[PDB]
Amino acid sequence: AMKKVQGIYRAPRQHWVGDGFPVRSMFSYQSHGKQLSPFLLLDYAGPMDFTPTTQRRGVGQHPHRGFETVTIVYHGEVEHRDSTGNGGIIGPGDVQWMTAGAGILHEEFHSDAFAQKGGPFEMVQLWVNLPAKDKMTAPGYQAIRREAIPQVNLPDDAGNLRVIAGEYAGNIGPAKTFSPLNVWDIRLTQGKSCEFSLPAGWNTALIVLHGTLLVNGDAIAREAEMVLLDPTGTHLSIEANNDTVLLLLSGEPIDEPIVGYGPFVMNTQAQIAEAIADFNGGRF
Ligand SMILES: [Mg+2]
Repeated sequence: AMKKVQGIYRAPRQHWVGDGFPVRSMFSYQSHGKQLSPFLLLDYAGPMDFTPTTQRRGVGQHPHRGFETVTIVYHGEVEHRDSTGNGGIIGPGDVQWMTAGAGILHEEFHSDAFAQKGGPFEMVQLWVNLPAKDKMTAPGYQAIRREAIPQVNLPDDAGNLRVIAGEYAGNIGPAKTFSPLNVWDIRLTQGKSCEFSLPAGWNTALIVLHGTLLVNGDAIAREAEMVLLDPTGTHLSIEANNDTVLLLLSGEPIDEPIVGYGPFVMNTQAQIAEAIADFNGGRF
């Protein structure tokens, strides 16, 4: 039962989010919500080399409600601060899994050490929706160190797979999840292939960061391109026509309505108009 390729998408125009994040936006819920549940958004920042500066490049403080933001750093360093009294820097290999939930107020920027030295900068920020019963859950954070994320070798010297969230071959990703899903960081060596089995009905997407991937023997994906698969199927194949770096996102759909606006993604317009009212008063 092959997870058919249902769509493949060319690389978007890169655009600036603040002054620290040059992102190519892979998908957004308003057109991909039903298709990609539980995932809501994926920004691919960089790769871009920054020079030394005294500036603090990044994004200003802004609210979030009703979902989770995941930062996956490949190069560079980002400090995050949230109103839950929390903070910290996330570096190469590190992951942060922030639950905004009932409401959070965060800014993210280049760490002071990265500002001083500069260098290559590359990361992925992913939005993960919450079940309706947890939309007003308490905001929290998980700082996950590179050393805490499994790194399995694929068979036949095909490359690596890092389980950020979910499970693969008995390795449970360190990221806690309200909903069944996988977030996999895959490195694949040229001329090697691997097959995967995934749950039936799980919405699945592949995103190539580097290299040239052959998907299901049918679709060729390249840098900053997205593969959207048939959820009904159960298995999957990838071959790297070039040394590839990709993300595999899968997950059990959340069969609940999505009503979102900007930084608020809720279930009802009344909850959206409610969030816009809570933020303009100062509840956040
Ligand atoms: Mg944010």
